[PDB]
Parts: sequence; structure tokens; C-alpha cells
Amino acid sequence: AESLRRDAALKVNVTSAEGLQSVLETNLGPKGTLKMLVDGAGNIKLTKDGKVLLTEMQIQSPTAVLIAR
Amino acid sequence: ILNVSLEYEKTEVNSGFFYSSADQRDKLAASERKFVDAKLKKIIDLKNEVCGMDPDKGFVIINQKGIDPMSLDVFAKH
Amino acid sequence: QIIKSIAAIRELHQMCLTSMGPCGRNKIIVNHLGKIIITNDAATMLRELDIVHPAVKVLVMATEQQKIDMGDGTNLVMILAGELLNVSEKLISMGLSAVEIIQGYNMARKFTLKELDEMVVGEITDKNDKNELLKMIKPVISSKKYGSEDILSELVSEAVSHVLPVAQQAGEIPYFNVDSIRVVKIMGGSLSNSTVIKGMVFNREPEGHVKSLSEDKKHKVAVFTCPLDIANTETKGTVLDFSKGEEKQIDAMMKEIADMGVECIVAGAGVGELALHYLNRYGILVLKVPSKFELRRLCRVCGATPLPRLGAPTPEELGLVETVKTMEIGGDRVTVFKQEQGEISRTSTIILRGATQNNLDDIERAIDDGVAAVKGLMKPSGGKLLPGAGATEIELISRITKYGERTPGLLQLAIKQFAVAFEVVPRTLAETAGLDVNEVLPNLYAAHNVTEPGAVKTDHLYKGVDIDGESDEGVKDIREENIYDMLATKKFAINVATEAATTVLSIDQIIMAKK
Repeated sequence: AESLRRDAALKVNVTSAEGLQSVLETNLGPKGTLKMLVDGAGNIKLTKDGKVLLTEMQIQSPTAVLIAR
Repeated sequence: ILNVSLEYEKTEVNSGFFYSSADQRDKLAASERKFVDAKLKKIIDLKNEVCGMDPDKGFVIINQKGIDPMSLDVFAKH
Repeated sequence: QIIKSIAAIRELHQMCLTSMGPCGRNKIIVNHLGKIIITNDAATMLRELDIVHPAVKVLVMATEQQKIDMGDGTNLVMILAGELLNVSEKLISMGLSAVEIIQGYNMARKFTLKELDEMVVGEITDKNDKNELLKMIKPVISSKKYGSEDILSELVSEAVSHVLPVAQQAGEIPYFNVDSIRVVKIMGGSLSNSTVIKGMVFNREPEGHVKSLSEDKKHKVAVFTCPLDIANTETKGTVLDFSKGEEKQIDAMMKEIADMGVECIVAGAGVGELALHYLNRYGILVLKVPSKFELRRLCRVCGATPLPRLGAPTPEELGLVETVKTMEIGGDRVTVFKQEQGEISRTSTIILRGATQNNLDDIERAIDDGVAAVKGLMKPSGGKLLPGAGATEIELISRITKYGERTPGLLQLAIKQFAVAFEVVPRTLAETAGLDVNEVLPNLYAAHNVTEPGAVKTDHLYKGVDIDGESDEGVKDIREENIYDMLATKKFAINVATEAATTVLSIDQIIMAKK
């Protein structure tokens, strides 16, 4: 019966966003880095497209779900 | 400011108290008390000398050192 | 962290809630010396208890202000200060800082202290009559050993009247003293057999063939600090003829004392064996006082002065006592020290008797708290009074809530909670009395809140919390039993209660170590 509130989310949501940000941070621009993503298909694919990166990786974090949309 | 000790004093030379009865001890003890009583008579004369009977006047003794129980009744009368 | 500091005090809070009031209960606390000690007064219990929490020590030091400067309110300060922390948890949950909480109590304290001057209806004339002192002393002796307050009222009122000297139109010089009244207790007898005697009663044996002196007035009494022994020399005189010397010298010293007419010799130290043989032939009463604290209060009674030497019975240091006898108190023969008229003394003694040893401890401590209220009868609001037993605490709530809507700003939250914190006093009186919580509380509100077609208040504002257990139903006027709380006790307890809760609410962090 107390009015004390919590955050518990925004600090985790930003932290989960900073983790996904650093993945696509070095992938942006002509001077960026090209990363390899292979999930289960044994097929080597290298692309800097942000949409293709999120579709080839299954992320359990709910923060990256809205970013994927 | 009173720098002299008003407590119990002893003879300036080494001696002792030899008494057959308790009445003779007070006679030998009063001999050493005369040194303090002689100084108390000179202090009380200074009060009555300057504004002794004048109203709104007072005389206060600091006396950093101790006080013997005999001087409590002497200073209370004045 | 502010909640944990309240929970630590809450552990000892419920113990004091069952203390105050005539229906209160007593707690057993075993002393570190292996002796069971039980008492109602919290200031005594808090000293014997081991408290490692520094936040609780704030209320302990605040309790000493009620025990030292006053004679009542030791149980009240713990209940008021403990409730102020519970009602403050509602403001902490809402997100209110401790500044406005403390500032709210300071604004509400000045509003309460101003209304206390209007809460006084009657005023004590300070007549110091035996029947008049029964009004102030009865409520102080109460709330301990309920049912005995009627008999103990006549014992305390008679002893206080003997200490107070006869004077008129002089309020500058104080009269009553707390240490001037010493209470004695002896196992055996009953409560109705107690009486009031003027003097200091000694329970020690006479130690010699002389049990008591005659009835002649003005007995010469000599108080000797040095123990009775052979006369020695002040300078050196080390003993390394010894047996025969002590027989002739002691007989010569005791002869000079009896020649002047001294019938009593008081020796604060041990008494030799050869000294008791010579005092029996001279007819001199033997009296020993091993307690050096009683010798200072004895000089104001008989008038004797202690002598550090021996063998010099100075007549200026000799006292006079009218009557010295030996009576049986509690089944044992003891020498009583008293007087009648001449040589007025400010020292009195209240004799107590009873079978239970533990019950005599609380009655003795109740008298010390009872006589301490006499000190509060002086010029600083000693005659003013206010109705107690839950009468004033409920009536002040209506005045505090009136000032809540009158003062705009954020202080409205602290003022409303300031009046609710006073509802703990009538609640504990109903719980410790076996009464239901749902009964006493709504009946007190309807009694103090009425609709009167007029500006002047009517009916009765004196309605308190009744013990019930008798009569029929409801409560009754507290003025019928002549029980009230003195304004000097109530007004001073409010300032202590606010400063006690202020320190706890002002501390948001503590640093301790393993002990």
C-alpha cells in the first residue's frame, strides 16, 4: 500500500538499444565496416543493410522488436 | 585578584603536633592558623576603607587558590 | 531507510503503549546483577535495557527530560513521539520531503501551545492544605498499582505539607526539595498500617544496651566522621601497652563527651568493640550511619555538624532533637528519629508496609514521582490545570482541524496528520482497559462534538476515557474523581515530543559498526 514507483525498463531499454546501436553504428557510411551474418544456413552473407541484419538474427530483447518493425 | 592561598598552612620550619589531650591540639593548630587570620584582617580593612558604608558598593574576592572552611563565615558577614 | 528507523522504534513502541494509564501493565526486566526488577516508569526500564539502535536513544534522551525536569510524562513522551513517526509514513509515501513534515509540526506546535492557555478552567490556589493537595497528587500517584491511590494519597499529601515551610506573599525563594523525602520499606504488615513521621527513620539496630533516650526535648547529638578508636597523633603516629592503652584513652575521650551532656554519638564509620562498653555506663545512645549521603541531609534536621577529628565535642557543632525512640516497624525493632514542634525540619519519611517485596518497589518509586510533581507547583504555571484521561487530547483535535483549512499552502497535509497522531492516547487507554476499539472512539467524538444554539460552549467538555468495568455504559466526567493532567506536565511534554520526532525524521542516513 505504498506509492513508490520504479523504472526497471527505460534503463534496460536504453541499454538494450545501445547494444543494438553499436552493431549498426560501424555498419553505416561508405567508411563503415562490413559484418558477416550466418544463421543456420551455412551460407556466408555480408551486407550493411540495417533491415537485413535484423531479419537474419533472432533477438529475444523486446527493445529490438520495435526497431525491427 | 588574590594569589595567596587561604587554605590550611603549616609552620615555615619542620615541626610536629604534640598534645596529651584534644584541647591542647587546638592550641597548637591555632598557632599555624594565625598566619591566615593575620592576612584576612588586612583584606577586610580595604573594604571599609574605600566606600565601606556607601550604598551600591561591593567587594568581591577572586582567590584562584583554595579556601579553608573557616573563611566562609568571615566573608559572609561582610 | 527512513522506514527502517521507524521499525526499530516500533519494536519498543508497543511496550510503552501498554504503560501509561490506570489499566496499564508492567513488564519484567532482569537486571545484570541477577535481580528481577519490574516497574511502570519507562525512564527506569530504558536504562536497564540494552539498546544498540542509535535512533532509539534519541527517544531515550528525550525521556530523561520528562524524568529530570518534570515528575510526570515519561510514558507519554514515548507514545507521542512514537506515533508521530507512524503518521509521517503517509507523507513519505506521497513523495513529501522531510522538510515540510518538520516545518508542518513547528507551525502546528505554536498553534497548540497558544490554545493550551485557553484550556485551563480552574486554577490551584496553592493553599498547601491537606485536602487541597489531594487534587494534584492523586493523578500523579495514579496509573500504578491501581486501587491503592486512595490510601497513598493521604501519605504523600501529609509528607509534602511537612516539608513546605510556612510563608506568604513570597514566590522568589524555592521551598520544596526532592531529596528531602526518603521512603523506607520493610517486609510485613499491611498498607493501612502506614503513617507519616517527621524525620529520617533508621532501620539499623541500636548496637548497644541503650535502646532509646528519654522524652526530654533537645537531645544533644554529635556526628563524628572519624571512626571510634584510641586517640592518635595527626603528625605521623604509626602503631607498629597497646591493649591497656586503648582502655584508658577511649574511656577518657568518652568521659569528656558525656560531661557536656551529649546523649548521642553518630559515627559514620565502623565502631570498635571497646567503644560499646564505655557508652553503656555513661548512658549514650549508639548510632551508626554507613551511608555518607544521609549525613548531608541529617545536618539540616538536628543541626549537628560532622567532625573529621575525634575527642573535640565543640558545642557549636552539636544539634538538638526533641524525641528519639525505638518502635517496631514491619515486625523488627528499629530506632526512630523524629521530633514534634521545635527545630523545624524540612526532611520527612514515609513508612511503608507490605508482604510482597516487589510491590513495595513500585510504591516507593511512585512516591518519588509523586513528590517530583510538587516542584512543578511553583510560579511557572503551577496552578493551571487541564482535564486528562483522554478529555483534552480529543478536544484539541477539533481545534487543529479548524486551523488546517484556515492556513493555505502545503502545510494542510501536515496539520491534519498532526491531529490524528493524538488519537493514539485514547486508543491505548481503551485497549489496555479491555474495551473494544470500535466502542470508545466513536463515543468520544460524539461527546465533544455537538450543535449548540449559541456562541458560548455548553454541556460538558470534560468527558474522558472511562475505565468502565462497572456502572452501566459509556463514560463519565473525569472531574468526579478529581483526576487531571497538570499544564506544566502537558505543555512541556509537547515540546519534547516534537523535538524527539524531529531528530529521527531529520536523519536520512546512519553509519554503524559491528558490536
